[PDB]
Amino acid sequence: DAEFRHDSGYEVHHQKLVFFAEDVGSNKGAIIGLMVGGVV
Ligand SMILES: OC[C@H]1O[C@@H](Oc2cc(/C=C/c3ccc(O)cc3)c3c(c2)O[C@H](c2ccc(O)cc2)[C@H]3c2cc(O)cc(O)c2)[C@H](O)[C@@H](O)[C@@H]1O
Ligand SMILES: OC[C@H]1O[C@@H](Oc2cc(/C=C/c3ccc(O)cc3)c3c(c2)O[C@H](c2ccc(O)cc2)[C@H]3c2cc(O)cc(O)c2)[C@H](O)[C@@H](O)[C@@H]1O
Repeated sequence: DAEFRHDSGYEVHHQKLVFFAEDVGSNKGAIIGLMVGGVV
């Protein structure tokens, strides 16, 4: 039988940064990049 205890780890109440608890990432799809030299 394992005894679970929490005493020392991470103790930070006010964060000095914009703390967004969400996965930030825009769905773009198509990106610009025209490269046609000799044989493409
Ligand atoms: O030290 C770098 C800057 O730290 C900032 O505080 C910080 C120091 C550290 C953590 C310090 C840590 C230290 C030793 C160690 O063995 C382990 C972790 C972390 C901070 C801020 O926010 C992170 C945070 C807090 C709450 C969450 O729910 C999630 C993340 C935390 C964090 C944790 C982590 O697992 C990995 C990280 O890269 C960051 C200060 O405000 C700045 O002044 C300082 O320049
Ligand atoms: O998939 C990640 C691994 O593969 C490779 O990257 C990649 C980075 C990114 C895209 C990066 C992106 C970045 C910024 C941004 O604003 C927008 C899009 C994407 C990859 C691979 O394949 C996706 C792909 C390619 C052709 C298709 O016909 C369909 C999908 C593409 C993709 C597009 C998308 O609209 C949404 C996605 O989640 C992924 C790299 O080797 C590494 O990043 C990594 O190993």
